[PDB]
Amino acid sequence: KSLPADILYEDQQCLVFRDVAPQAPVHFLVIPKKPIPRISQAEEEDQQLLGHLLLVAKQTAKAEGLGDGYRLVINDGKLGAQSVYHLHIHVLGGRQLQWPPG
Amino acid sequence: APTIFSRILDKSLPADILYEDQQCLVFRDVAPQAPVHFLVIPKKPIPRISQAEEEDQQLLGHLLLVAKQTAKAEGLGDGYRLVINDGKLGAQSVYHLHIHVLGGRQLQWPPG
Ligand SMILES: Nc1ccn(C[C@@H](CO)OCP(=O)(O)O)c(=O)n1
Ligand SMILES: [Cl-]
Repeated sequence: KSLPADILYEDQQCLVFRDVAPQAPVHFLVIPKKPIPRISQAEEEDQQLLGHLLLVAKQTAKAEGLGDGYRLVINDGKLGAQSVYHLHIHVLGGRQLQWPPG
Repeated sequence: APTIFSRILDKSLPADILYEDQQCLVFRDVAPQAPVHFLVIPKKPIPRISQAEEEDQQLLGHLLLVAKQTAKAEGLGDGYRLVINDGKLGAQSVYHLHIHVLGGRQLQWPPG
């Protein structure tokens, strides 16, 4: 059960919030307000928005002290293990992430 | 300073190139972690996503659209994962920005 403070950032285009099931000491989520259901259904008109989401993710990673490194993840469909059909960019840090990435 | 990606870009190191335009290049990963594993890289030598800037917004969006379009062309219809690694903890080993696209198998959770 999350609190309003779990929203780390918001603007006209996107929301950033903590993952209530964190896979790392820091784990948050960047989503567009426009309900793109999955990255495979993004269209060319979404180019600037998609760019903005990545920029927001990295700015927030800095704000959350992920200077020693972090991982950005976007899941698509069943094989990507996408759990909600709204676009999510995962940002994970604060521990050594492994390889392969799942 | 120049990573091995500099050779892939100038074509001195042969690669299985899936797509190219003036802004980016797409090629198969030679150490694949999935049945399909390719990389989308900018031609602009951004070393890592933490060093991208506001004027790279459009380029970053373009990289994602190219990733998704190429995923389609590779038949990743049942799904796939996009990964960007930054720095040591992210397990970044090549310091030229690149998006991994992995598909053709079930991806697990957590993502590393
Ligand atoms: N068995 C392994 C071990 C390491 N790496 C390198 C990979 C993860 O460290 O590089 C991630 P990048 O810098 O985002 O390509 C690999 O490709 N295979
Ligand atoms: Cl997800």
